[PDB]
Amino acid sequence: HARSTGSYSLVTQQPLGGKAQFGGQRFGEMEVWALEAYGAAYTLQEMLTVKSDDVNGRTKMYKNIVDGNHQMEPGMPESFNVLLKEIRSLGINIELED
Amino acid sequence: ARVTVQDAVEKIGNRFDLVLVAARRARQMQVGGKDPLVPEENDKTTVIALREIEEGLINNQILDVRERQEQQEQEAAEL
Amino acid sequence: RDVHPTHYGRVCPIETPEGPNIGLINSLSVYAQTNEYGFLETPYRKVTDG
Amino acid sequence: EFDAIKIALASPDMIRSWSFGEVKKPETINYRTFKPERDGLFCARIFGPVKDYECLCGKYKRLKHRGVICEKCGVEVTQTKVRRERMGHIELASPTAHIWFLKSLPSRIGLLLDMPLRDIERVLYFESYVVIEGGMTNLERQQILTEEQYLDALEEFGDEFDAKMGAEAIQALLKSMDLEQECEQLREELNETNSETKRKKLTKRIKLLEAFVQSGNKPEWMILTVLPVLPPDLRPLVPLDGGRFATSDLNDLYRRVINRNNRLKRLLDLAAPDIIVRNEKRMLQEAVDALLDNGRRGRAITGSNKRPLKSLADMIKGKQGRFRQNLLGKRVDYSGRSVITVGPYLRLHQCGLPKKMALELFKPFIYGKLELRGLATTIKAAKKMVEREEAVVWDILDEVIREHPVLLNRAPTLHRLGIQAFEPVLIEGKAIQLHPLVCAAYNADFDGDQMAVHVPLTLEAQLEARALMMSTNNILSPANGEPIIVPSQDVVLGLYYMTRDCVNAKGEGMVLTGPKEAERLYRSGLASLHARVKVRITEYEKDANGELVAKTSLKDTTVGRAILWMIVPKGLPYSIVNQALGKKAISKMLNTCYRILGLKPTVIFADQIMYTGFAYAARSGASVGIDDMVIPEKKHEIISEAEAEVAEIQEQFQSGLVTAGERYNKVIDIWAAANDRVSKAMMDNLQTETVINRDGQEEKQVSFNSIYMMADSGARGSAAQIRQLAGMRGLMAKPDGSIIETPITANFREGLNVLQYFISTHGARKGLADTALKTANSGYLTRRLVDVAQDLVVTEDDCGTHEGIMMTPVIEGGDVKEPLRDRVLGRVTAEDVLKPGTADILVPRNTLLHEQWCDLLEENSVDAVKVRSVVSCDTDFGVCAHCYGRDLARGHIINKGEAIGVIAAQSIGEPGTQLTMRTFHIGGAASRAAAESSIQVKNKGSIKLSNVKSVVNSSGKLVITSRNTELKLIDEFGRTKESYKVPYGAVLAKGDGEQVAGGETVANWDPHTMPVITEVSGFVRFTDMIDGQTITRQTDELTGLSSLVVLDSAERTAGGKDLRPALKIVDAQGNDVLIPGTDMPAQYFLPGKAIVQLEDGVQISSGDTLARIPQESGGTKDITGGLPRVADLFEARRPKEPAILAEISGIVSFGKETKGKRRLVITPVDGSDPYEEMIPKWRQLNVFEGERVERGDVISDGPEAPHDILRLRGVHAVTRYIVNEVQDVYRLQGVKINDKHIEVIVRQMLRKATIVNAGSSDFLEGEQVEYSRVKIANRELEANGKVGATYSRDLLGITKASLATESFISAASFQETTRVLTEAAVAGKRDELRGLKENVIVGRLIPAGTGYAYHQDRMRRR
RNA sequence: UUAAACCGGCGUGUGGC
DNA sequence: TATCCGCTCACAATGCCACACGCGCTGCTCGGCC
DNA sequence: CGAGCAGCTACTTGTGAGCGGATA
Ligand SMILES: [Mg+2]
Ligand SMILES: [Zn+2]
Ligand SMILES: [Zn+2]
Repeated sequence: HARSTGSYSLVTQQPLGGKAQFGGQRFGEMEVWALEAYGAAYTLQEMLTVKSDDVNGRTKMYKNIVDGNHQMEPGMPESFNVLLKEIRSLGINIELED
Repeated sequence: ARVTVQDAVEKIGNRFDLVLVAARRARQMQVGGKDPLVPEENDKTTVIALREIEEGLINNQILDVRERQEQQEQEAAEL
Repeated sequence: RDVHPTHYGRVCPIETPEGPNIGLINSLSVYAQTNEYGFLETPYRKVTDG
Repeated sequence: EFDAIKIALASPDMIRSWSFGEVKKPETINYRTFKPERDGLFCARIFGPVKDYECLCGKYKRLKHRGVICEKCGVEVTQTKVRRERMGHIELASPTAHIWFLKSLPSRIGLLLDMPLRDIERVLYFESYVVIEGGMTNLERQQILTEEQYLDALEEFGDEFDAKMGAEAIQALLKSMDLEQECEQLREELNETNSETKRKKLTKRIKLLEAFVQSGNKPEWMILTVLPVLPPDLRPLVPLDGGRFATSDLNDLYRRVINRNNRLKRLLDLAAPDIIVRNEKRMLQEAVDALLDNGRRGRAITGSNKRPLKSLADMIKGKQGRFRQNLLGKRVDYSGRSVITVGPYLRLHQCGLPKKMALELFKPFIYGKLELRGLATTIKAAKKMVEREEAVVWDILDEVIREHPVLLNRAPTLHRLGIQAFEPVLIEGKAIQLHPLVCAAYNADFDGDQMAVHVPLTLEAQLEARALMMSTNNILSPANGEPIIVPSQDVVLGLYYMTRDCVNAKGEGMVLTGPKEAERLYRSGLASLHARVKVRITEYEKDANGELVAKTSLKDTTVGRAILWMIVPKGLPYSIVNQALGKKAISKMLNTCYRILGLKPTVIFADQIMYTGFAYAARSGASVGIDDMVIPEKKHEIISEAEAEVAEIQEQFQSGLVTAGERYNKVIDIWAAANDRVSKAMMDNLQTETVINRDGQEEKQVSFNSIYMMADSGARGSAAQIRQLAGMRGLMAKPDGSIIETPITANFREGLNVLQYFISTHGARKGLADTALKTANSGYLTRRLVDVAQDLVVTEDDCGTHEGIMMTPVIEGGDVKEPLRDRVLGRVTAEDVLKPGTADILVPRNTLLHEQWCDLLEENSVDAVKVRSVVSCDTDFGVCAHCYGRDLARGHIINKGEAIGVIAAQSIGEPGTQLTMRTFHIGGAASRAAAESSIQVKNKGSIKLSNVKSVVNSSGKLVITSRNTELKLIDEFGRTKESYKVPYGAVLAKGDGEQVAGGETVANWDPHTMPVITEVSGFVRFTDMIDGQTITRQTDELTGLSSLVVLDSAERTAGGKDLRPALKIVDAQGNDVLIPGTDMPAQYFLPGKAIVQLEDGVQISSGDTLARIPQESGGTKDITGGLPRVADLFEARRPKEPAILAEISGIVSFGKETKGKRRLVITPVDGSDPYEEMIPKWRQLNVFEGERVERGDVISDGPEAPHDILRLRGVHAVTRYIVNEVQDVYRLQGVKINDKHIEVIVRQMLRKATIVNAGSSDFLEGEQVEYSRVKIANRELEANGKVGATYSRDLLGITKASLATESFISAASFQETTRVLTEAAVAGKRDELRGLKENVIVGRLIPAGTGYAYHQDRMRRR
């Protein structure tokens, strides 16, 4: 199975999983740790955030790659904003400083 | 092709500043539209940048020097 | 997960799925039969003195 | 873009600001049209438009009306994304308490109110009341009342008495609760009283109050007033056809909550009964605290099919929560997966990849390359062309994958090598081709494993995979110095068959002119592959400078290795190839090649090795046959002899001579000896029975058997496996581990019995389940260890601090466990290395020890080297470059930036595959013999004794009055090679510094009953032993001489408790003899349960045991010692019987007897004795009254705990013990791990510390503050004349280590999420995201690899 | 106002490594 | 009135992948602001 | 009239900490 761009979940902007639906594989946590053992901070933020998380960021990357520009802009992960909204939906406040 | 890059690290230490200099060099090669300092064999931009670093032509210091030269060129062009 | 010597002829020791559950999922032997109460019995040849 | 994240409590006004509309109806959406209800859960005027740039009524749909509201709905028309950030709230008529601060164990509201949890629980559920504004009444304010208590106490005070019930009463208590007055009152109370538990509780309370008075928080915010709801996009209602609907879990809870709230709001207006509105408030509170966290209530509610309704707390915790499923590990789009296949013609630096996968994974690259060429004007034409599968798309694919590396990945990732970079080549089919040599690095056979592949997709990513992830750059193991590119069974078998020479073959005794001539003669078939021939070789040797001396010389070698010489490069010598090639041989060959020739030619060398090995294994004839496995001739004879022996044993048992236990112990070793005999028989039958003549009589040789060819080369077969194959299978065992008495007298070549095979499969099913059930605990342990690790980054080059540890080889136990070099190769010394001659500095300070350095050290035979270590580092937030050592993978000094913590965790978590989860036994299933060991000394040297407290007897031996005396052997050079523990009062037949030969009995043992020595001669009397109170009359029946049995402390009554038996060594007159050098009266106070066999008025001799006190002979509490061993070691759990040691030096004495348990007084010589300890009575006592011991000495005999050891022996002692025991554990299995990983882990373990004396510092004495923080703070305090503080390090397990971190996100991803969340919320924590895991969850660069440098630029910019 | 272009949430069971 | 001893509850338990299925019927009562 | 509520288990084990408690 191989997927380039397919459907995305609506609760979290992330690709689906499985062969029935057009879903890619799941970059596991130990895989993130193995990347951390190496460098690849750029690679990590492209795979985790750009290639997986932000629809705005991933569309920008798609447009840049189909334009001949190996430039990346990570931005912020949308799922992290989802967790912020969850833990903010309780009596616990959380904010990002300057 | 380039099998290993250890000789790129023995002269550019820490194996991580090589990453930065290769990033900037290949970024100036792809979009900046500069000229490869060695006759390539029709390969990727990353590996020609790495190989130009390999011939002792590009490091971080000469990269900053070329950036300063480009800045002076911009100053002279703006006039 | 381990097999008892009482499984001789009633529970096959070499047939079990490898993975999450080993020994929890067994296979009934060939000649094994269920008992009236619900136990597992095995046929044996009755041997007299000679 | 943004700096540190701040977390605090939420105020109702902040929630109202967050909200964009109150939801007043539990109706979800309209029935006919799917527009949301006007003010239901789903809404548009509250959250946003359901369609992009389209309102609900459809009036405004163009771009001009973008940003204006309608006339009836009032919805700002915009995109759907707005329904993610915008949220609503629920206005509750009654307040409610937050369950997270109620049952957090410990709670936050209970500690704030100084009231336990049970009373608040009874109050909140309306079974009890609580009063407020007492005043003139007789009742206290903080007390609780029940229904009858509120009934009877209502008549005494009606107007001034206030008793609210429910969350309103709690809110009123929180509002009228002062903080500064409470703070000063608690400070005064802490200053007044003196207790342990009270002081701890007061410190916890004053810190909980300090977090409130300092940060901008309010207690009343703990009681919730408005329910913040979740956006609908996060809890969707997708169109499942029919009445059946695919829903989220939270929606039913919101429905129930809104229904209960509406019913409560309508009940108060109708003047409903008080008990009815009370039960309604109770139902609302239950709904609320089940919506916050279901399961923390006394009973978890459920929706359907007995499935508990998932809550918000559930949506965070667990493996399905965000922290584990959608934030740390997420699904990437570009990802292929397939089965692995072998490539025997591809180079090590490349790999294979299917065609369809290469097409699907690089669609945008193909699109760009097509748009660059004058082929496809638009992207739709290019998409149609790539979907039509034309031939013009193929050459573009060859162009885009010419130099585009990809990322190969394994599903279980243990170490950093599980992920690699590879240059793909297009192969037809649907499977991934992979290099066979790298497979051993993945630990993934070809039995159906599925591997994944990702694309870098970015310039930085491509060159990063090339630089730091290429397979060529990763050839050495990150754990030890052995190469991970070790050849596998096929190529090593081919090479072994090639270089294995015979006695007579085609072309024997001829002469060859070169390797090419040898290859030509072998391919021509005139000469065989193995023939002793005189050939000429031209080798190259490396000089001192960069030169290659070429020399041509004649050798007597085989044609096979002659052909193999064409593969070997010039620099390698010829002695490395002129051998019978084995696994270890070729491993050390590749190691030497990488050492001498570097990394550039080693890759192509190994590639050509694999090539020629596969080629000459294909041209080989290696195969197994039934004639290739012979049966030992004397096997049946040995079997029959063992049968006769066991029949004689059975006859002896039937005769009534031997019992069952000695029979069980005597049949097992007999059958084991028979098994060893038949194994040696099979082994000699394997290395012989093929004798071939060379132009004459028969001659012997290596005598292969085409299976011995496999087992001897170390390729795939072992000695024990082929031993079970051809010879006896061996003894089989039972579930518990009891080896059965009836072995298996059959082998694989012959038939087996049904019962034999039954026992075999019974023994093997458990071994199969071993790995399947152990991989779980292995993954859990490696997850815990990576969590505690990876909070460090080497950032300093050098610190100049010389605080290090002295590396000593493992000499305890056996003869030699591992040499010193393996513990020091690749380290930077703290103090300069000295030669065996004093004052000779051969190695200076702050330098890396290469191979030549340790070689010269071994030549000099240095015993102890003071090297720098991570545990003794003096750097804040990270380690120094010249403090760790070598990379163990790159032949140079460690670099600056790489996080060695991840490498350590992976190198100590990976070898768990070869470990055991549960063993048959840890130190032998048979009970350990009570001082019946027959160990001896092998080498010849001088004897040394540590902490010498011993005397000499009249028989010429040496007796010892101490326990911690260790014996050591200093060889003729000066190094220590042997060391052992000396028992109490052991018979030492030698002395100190005596040159004794190896193989002599040096010491004897005293049995389970403990002795006591007589340091000097004299007389003995019954001093302070009256007959009838402290001693009883028990007469012996086999000796006649009666033995006085002294009662213990638990059986004797109070009449004899105030009397302790003691022996006073006197002379013929009666005056006490003195200890030589001391004016202490010599008396030995006898403890309970003593067997006084010695009578009165007898002249005792020196070293003669007086009282034989019993002991636990066979009762041992040894640890299971498997992987649970390392689990307990990193958890630092207290053993069942911890041996309490001496914290302070000086004399010791006893105090009050049977105050629950026995006390212990330790009087030093400098100060007083303010340190007392309680001692259980079921353990043996080693130290006595007249014995003075240094701090760190034992009091009882048994396993030691690390907690006390850390504070009563130092920092280096506890970590040395830890690394020694963990190395013994890893060595009993046969896995090598460099200690540096354990050192850095245990360094991260002791990161916390406590304060004894605050001094001029701002930290209190009851604060567990991180060590580097107080080090930085005390440095400024030490700058002036004021004293800083008195810090004390404390060691805790790995579980609490990750939780006690100043960063909360790193702990929130770990277990125990709600507790750490509440702790960080009530304190107003602000973590500076200066870590690794937090930088991953936030999604930016990492301050370990590349981003580290970038983050430096970030640090200097900010 | 007009014209053109584009537009898997949960549980369960099984099996494999 | 302090100090251990025992009761009671929370929290946790490799990672992936593949496949498949099932997540109900009808009566009452309450919500009412298009 | 529509929607929501509701009526027709017993072997997990360890580890740990907080809370009686009992006993001088
Ligand atoms: Mg496999
Ligand atoms: Zn509208
Ligand atoms: Zn240091």
